[PDB]
Amino acid sequence: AVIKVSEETLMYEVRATPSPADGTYVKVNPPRFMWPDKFPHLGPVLDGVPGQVDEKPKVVYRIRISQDKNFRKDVLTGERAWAFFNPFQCLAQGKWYWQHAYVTPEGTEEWSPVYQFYIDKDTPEFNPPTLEKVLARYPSHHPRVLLDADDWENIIAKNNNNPEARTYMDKASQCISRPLKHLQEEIDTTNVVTLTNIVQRESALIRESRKIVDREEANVEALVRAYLLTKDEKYYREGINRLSEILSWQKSKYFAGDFNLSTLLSMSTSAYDGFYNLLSPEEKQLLLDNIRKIGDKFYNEYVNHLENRIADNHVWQMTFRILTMAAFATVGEIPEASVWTDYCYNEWISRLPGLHKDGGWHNGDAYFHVNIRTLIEVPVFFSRISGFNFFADPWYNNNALYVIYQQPPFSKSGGHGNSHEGQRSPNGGRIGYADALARECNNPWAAAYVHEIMQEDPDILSKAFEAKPADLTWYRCTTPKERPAYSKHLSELPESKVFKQTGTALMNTDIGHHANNAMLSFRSSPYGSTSHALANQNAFNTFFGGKAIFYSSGHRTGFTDDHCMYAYRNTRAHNSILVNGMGQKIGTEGYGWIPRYYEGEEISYVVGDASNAYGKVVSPLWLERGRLSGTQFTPEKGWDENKLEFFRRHVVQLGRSGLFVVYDELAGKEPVEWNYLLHTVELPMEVVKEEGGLRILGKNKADGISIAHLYSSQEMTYAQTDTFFVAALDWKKRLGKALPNHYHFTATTAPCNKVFFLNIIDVHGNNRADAVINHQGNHITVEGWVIECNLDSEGKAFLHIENKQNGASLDFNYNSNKGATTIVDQVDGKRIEKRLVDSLP
Ligand SMILES: O=C(O)C1=C[C@H](O)[C@@H](OS(=O)(=O)O)[C@H](O[C@H]2[C@H](O)[C@@H](NS(=O)(=O)O)[C@@H](O)O[C@@H]2COS(=O)(=O)O)O1
Ligand SMILES: [Ca+2]
Ligand SMILES: [Ca+2]
Repeated sequence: AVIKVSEETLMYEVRATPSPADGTYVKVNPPRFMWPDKFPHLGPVLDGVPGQVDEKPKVVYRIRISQDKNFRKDVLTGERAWAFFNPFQCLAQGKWYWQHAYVTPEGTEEWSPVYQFYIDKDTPEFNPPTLEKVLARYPSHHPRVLLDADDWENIIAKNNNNPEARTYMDKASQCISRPLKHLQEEIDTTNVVTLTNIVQRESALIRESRKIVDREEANVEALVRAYLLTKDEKYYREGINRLSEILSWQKSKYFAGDFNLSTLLSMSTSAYDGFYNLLSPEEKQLLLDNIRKIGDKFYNEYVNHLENRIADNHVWQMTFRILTMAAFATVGEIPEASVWTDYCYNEWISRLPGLHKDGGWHNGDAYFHVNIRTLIEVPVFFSRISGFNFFADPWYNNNALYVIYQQPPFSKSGGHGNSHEGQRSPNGGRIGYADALARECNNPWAAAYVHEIMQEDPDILSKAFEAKPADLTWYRCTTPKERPAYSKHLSELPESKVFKQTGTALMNTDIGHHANNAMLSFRSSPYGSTSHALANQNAFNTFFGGKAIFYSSGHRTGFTDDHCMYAYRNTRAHNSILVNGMGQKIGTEGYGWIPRYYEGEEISYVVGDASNAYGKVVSPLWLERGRLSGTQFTPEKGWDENKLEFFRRHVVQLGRSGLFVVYDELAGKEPVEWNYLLHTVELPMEVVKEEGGLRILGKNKADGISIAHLYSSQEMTYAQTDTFFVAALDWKKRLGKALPNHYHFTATTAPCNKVFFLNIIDVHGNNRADAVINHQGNHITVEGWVIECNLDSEGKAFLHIENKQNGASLDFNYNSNKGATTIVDQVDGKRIEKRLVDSLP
């Protein structure tokens, strides 16, 4: 029942294995074929500072696919400049064989081993049309990307009475005859020049230049759309005026980072497609010169790189969509765009949207939003030009649940990924996204999220959020789809949701009534702590009424700076466990996973395994970032030789009571001191001895309470502090100072090879008084729950929880259950029994 994983990593920064995997049943027909590059390529390690980069040869691959193992009969073949292939047909049922080849510059083939896969009668079909079909019917007229010329007059008429459309003309009109100065006059470099660390200095230059570029992009895009909605050429004249000035900034020493360059490509695409029929020969050459130059630069960066990165952030967020639209804007007009369209259309189909197929966002709460326009605009565009529904990808309906559970109405987000602490309430961008999912997928839960939130806040779409990567106003101006009618209520959702592949879980007592909702989030993820993800495997957070109590601490001050590495990403910042003060490895190697779980009604359950997440940092990507950034991955900073053999954290939701039980199994290869952590981010914790353990009271500045009743198989000492491991200096801001302190509780055990912790957490607000924990009859009772467990370092772990009155129970043991967890639950008046065993992700 208990699976042990012995892998150095579960996910790879750079693809190491073929998909579909050897001997597997594919999850979709046709399969999406992908394989590692002949010359595996990590590429630049940072936006501002590339680091050591290898050559990336142009290459040719081949593929053959057949139910005939000797590849003689009915063989599908392909040749590509990149390591992915789409058959564009549904394959027959049964067993299949395939292999891919690298073709040397001399014409020699290096064939892979022959791999096998199976197609079932049950295998889902998701078969978008060939690019040849799409281009055959693609019109040569402009506009054809921002909208279609045939639909132009209708879109104008429909928006004459759309108050959302008025904002473009208002914003654009402010620009007219209002000169834009040159970059060097608009930019603020007064902070940049004070910085001596090159990663920080270059990062700040990126930030300062993007401030100006992004401000002006909003102007240029408003000018293009104002022209499309009115046909008043004053918007064309100023649009060309303003864009010409921005383009002239190209070669400035201040014009830094790839988003700025992609922004030039994007605006050039909008002005070219939108103003096409008005362009003078010089204006057209200007726009086309820049499309060619910048599109070629990004294609050359992506190819033999993007497709095999675990995820390439700036590309997935904005930059891929931007090449896609530039390619479809100019296909048939410039030769280069044939290659770009081929690449982008196939790469989307190959592996997008998303990384985790359960719908979770790998990079967490904040960065999800930076993908919103990409997640919607690309498949909307592909769908209308192809006549095929790209939203039939099951990821979208799965992602709808992530949107709701990860940040319920008017609620603090669950606490994952860089900048998680700033996500306090669903913003207009998130609402615009759920709105699109509701329309494109006819998803009643997404519809409920939008309807119930707009009921309380009618103006939410117009509130504050970063427009550049997330604003869907233009989508709303141009879609012929209406919002579906409100049907399901959020209150009809399951109390808990587990994302097994993402490695996260959300538990709620009242998700459909946010102000009364006691909530716990959990992470133990195969993605580890690379990219924007944190080193928080087996970490939980708690919330009441949509405000956090026990919560991951620290501030997002950068991407690789000392505060981030030592006090924010670092395991010491989170509600998890340290080993002799040492934390989880930075990178994909610091992974966790969720071996078993149960989403129920009277009881819910999730387990995280972080047994392999600790030790020395070995990720070549993060070792290079560390070298460049001045990071020290040393025992003094929190990383040392691994001592951890086993770490499972069992998390039990006690129905809708607001009570959660957290039970830990820990084993080390030698006696160690175990450090049990809790943090709060508004007010200090209050600690007192309680029976044979500790009571840790957390509270926020509002109604929120979370009380940990913590027991261990060993004697514990404790301490609290207000200080971060290193100051949260906001170095990115002019005269930036230290950001506000948080609060850090640590219980430390006597040295031992094995330890168990029981933590009964009481999460509530003004809805009820604290729960009373009774220590009677050599077990523990609370509100009709009886809780028994092993708190004996020399005994076998077990956890037995039962509410006789509600008919719920959970039994984890290594004796009669043989490592399994058995559940009894009541769902709609029916007794439900489950036996849970481990499964890999
Ligand atoms: O949009 C982002 O993903 C992002 C915005 C910023 O460029 C940067 O954040 S920061 O202000 O804290 O520096 C950060 O960019 C990363 C990016 O995510 C990385 N992509 S990855 O290789 O897939 O992980 C990579 O490009 O490095 C960037 C930072 O470069 S730096 O600014 O020179 O330090 O996140
Ligand atoms: Ca992201
Ligand atoms: Ca995270």
